[PDB]
Amino acid sequence: YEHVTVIPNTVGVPYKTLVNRPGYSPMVLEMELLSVTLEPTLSLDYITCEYKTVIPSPYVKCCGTAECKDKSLPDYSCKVFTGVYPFMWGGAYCFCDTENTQLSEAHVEKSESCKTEFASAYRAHTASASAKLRVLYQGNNVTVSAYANGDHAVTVKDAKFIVGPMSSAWTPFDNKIVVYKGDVYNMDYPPFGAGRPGQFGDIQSRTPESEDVYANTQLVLQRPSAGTVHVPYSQAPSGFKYWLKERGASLQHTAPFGCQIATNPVRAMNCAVGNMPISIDIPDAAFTRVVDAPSLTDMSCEVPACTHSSDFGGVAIIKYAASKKGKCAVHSMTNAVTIREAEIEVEGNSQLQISFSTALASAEFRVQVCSTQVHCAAECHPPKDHIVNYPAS
Amino acid sequence: YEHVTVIPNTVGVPYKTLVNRPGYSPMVLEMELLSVTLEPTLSLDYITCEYKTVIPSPYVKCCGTAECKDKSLPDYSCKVFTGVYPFMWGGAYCFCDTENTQLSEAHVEKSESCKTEFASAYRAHTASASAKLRVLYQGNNVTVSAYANGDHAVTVKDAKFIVGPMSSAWTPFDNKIVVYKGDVYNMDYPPFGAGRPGQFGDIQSRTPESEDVYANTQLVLQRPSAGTVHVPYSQAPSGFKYWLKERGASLQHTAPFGCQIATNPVRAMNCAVGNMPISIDIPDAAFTRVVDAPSLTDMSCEVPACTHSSDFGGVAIIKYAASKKGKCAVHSMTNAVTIREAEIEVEGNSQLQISFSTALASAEFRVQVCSTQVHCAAECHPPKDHIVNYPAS
Amino acid sequence: LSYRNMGEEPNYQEEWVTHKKEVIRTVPTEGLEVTWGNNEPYKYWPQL
Repeated sequence: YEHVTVIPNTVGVPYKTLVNRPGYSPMVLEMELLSVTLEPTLSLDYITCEYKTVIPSPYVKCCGTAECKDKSLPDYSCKVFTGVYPFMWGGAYCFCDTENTQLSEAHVEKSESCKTEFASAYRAHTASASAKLRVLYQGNNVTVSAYANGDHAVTVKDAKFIVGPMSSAWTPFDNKIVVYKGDVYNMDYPPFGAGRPGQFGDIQSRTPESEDVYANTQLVLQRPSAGTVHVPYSQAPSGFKYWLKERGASLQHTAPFGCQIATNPVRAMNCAVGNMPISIDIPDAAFTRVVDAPSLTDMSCEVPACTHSSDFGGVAIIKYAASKKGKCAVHSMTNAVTIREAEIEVEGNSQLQISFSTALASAEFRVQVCSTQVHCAAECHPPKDHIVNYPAS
Repeated sequence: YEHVTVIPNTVGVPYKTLVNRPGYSPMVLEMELLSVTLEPTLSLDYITCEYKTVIPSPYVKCCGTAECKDKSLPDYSCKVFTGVYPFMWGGAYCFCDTENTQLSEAHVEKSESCKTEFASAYRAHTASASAKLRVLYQGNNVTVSAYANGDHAVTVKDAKFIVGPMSSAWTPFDNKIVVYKGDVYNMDYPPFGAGRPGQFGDIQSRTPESEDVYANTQLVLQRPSAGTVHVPYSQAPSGFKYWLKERGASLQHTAPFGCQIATNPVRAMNCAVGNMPISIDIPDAAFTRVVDAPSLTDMSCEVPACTHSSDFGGVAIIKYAASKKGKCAVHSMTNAVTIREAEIEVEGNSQLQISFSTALASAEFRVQVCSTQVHCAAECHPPKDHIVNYPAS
Repeated sequence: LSYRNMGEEPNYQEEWVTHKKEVIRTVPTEGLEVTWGNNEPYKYWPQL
């Protein structure tokens, strides 16, 4: 039979639902969201790393004027400081006195640790969901992980599950994401090749493994020092040193909505949002009717245990009287009840202690033993400590 | 400066944009987008191939009845035909009397050409913005191809051209798309593993060379061969063979919006729609000072010929009197007239015949030859042929 | 032979041809995109 339900989008909550078609006993299908991650549509637009400066040996035009040569590299810095009287380690580097000058040249070179240190500007498009969910089907706690777009529906254990689509989409992925080796930060990148000077991403590349890189590093080659062949070259600070060093708190710390963001692949596991539509087409063989089922007559449910706390704080002894021995659907007939048991043995004129919690302290909660219903009441005492870990019933 | 223009998002209409710089002469330029590609996000879930019923040799228990085991294959057909009288080409295949049982086992299998031809059920994502466009600007016919998100800048010819994003959204993808060997068919795929019998996509390849096959081919084992080992087994036909039979009209013919849906990778080249805001950071060398401009005054634009047609069929002998020689920027200062040239070498007291016309027959348009604003009014001719090849001015 | 609009109004009609056929397309203002055979299609700008 097909029962199409919607679990809440927050994993760990026991979703036991009493799907009960005619000709069958009660079918308390328990589902539990194992995990739901969101594959965002990335596109590496920006390649980043801390670039270096390839300043060569200085062209000491001794005895004559220097020659302007524009070497077409990224930041092709060339200058002719004519009239340089540089001295050498063995005295004088220039033989004559006046015609010595320094044609000093340098270019910008890529990060040699760019093979290791890479900043990726993911062009974050829409996100693809993918879920995992377990169900106690036939009393077997089986798991099924499916592509939860709703179109990659997973048959599992003879039961087809149509999982998804999620009701929400507010995932931690932004329009432009930055991935730096563990850091997923929603950051506004520069132009891919049209980067800005000194910002987070001044050594911009079209990809990380690419060959070209745009950069405006402020290559101010000043005139050289006195007597020493040394290219005084002003340079801007490292954007890999900047946006790495000013890396800030990422999505792993700053994940709003209670998400669990984990990149490589970009997936928000435990995105606490939405209604998860899961349709279980189950087999017909579970549906054993009243001719097959045990007949529980005279069920009296006294709630000796009742405490308004976080867990299943409600202990109710249902003294039943079963005509047939076997499994019996102990299904929740009340909306505030959270019965942990979904099936109990009905062997004779005996009692089952059903342990389910509620919210209101005076509670007339309804539970059905598989063809019997009942609305039994209890007076719950409130809890002691304020801080708990998990959610409520 | 950075001239911001918005070209019409349709190729081939070479737009002129009059970059007016104070402190310089009039600087008309021409731009035109050659092509514009729309590369959609793809999520290939279903794979299309040919299902083939791998049925084994006929397990003839001569004078003996076995028990058929459920072989876990895609549609493992297990059948024990009771009491076969199987005879061979060399007589009786069984020497026993009547107890010969036919073991008919089968599964589904992906075809060899399914390993070659696979229908790619791409889940449609956002479109990549990218386009190649030329411009006769700065005295050069130079092109820039830019990823048109807005941040893929080309500083080409010394000009920082930044185009993107596009205005339009008429995406050549649908929500689900089938790549079938050259063809993008906008078709909704079935359930990934949850197909129907006889569906376009009866063999669902959850991976492209995957190991799973969502296949319900209705392979029903028929009765046994009458005295001979023949596999009585009726199945449905190729649902991808039906999808091969119903190939369907692709967007290469079925392109709304006049788009060029061209795959490998699935792109939308020549999607004529919308507008394209492109800014051009021009350098200072394009700003050529008007005091160094030629002193062109005393213009009379004699309209020789008027034919309101597909071309720019206005002829205008503009008698000018230039102070010095020079390429005066002969740009249209009017609203309707497409001028053929962009700059004209106004040399002296000369009559430059400009080729300018527009759609309107009664055309009174202004034209600035590098400073010279002049009016030209004509009663342009009707069209000759009813049909032209593309649009015109 | 397939004729359609050159723009947003698709009108993407198409037929296999078997005899001589003098098909008269009312050429749209957005353009008549026709492909009749394995050559690339004619575009119609209904000019003038």
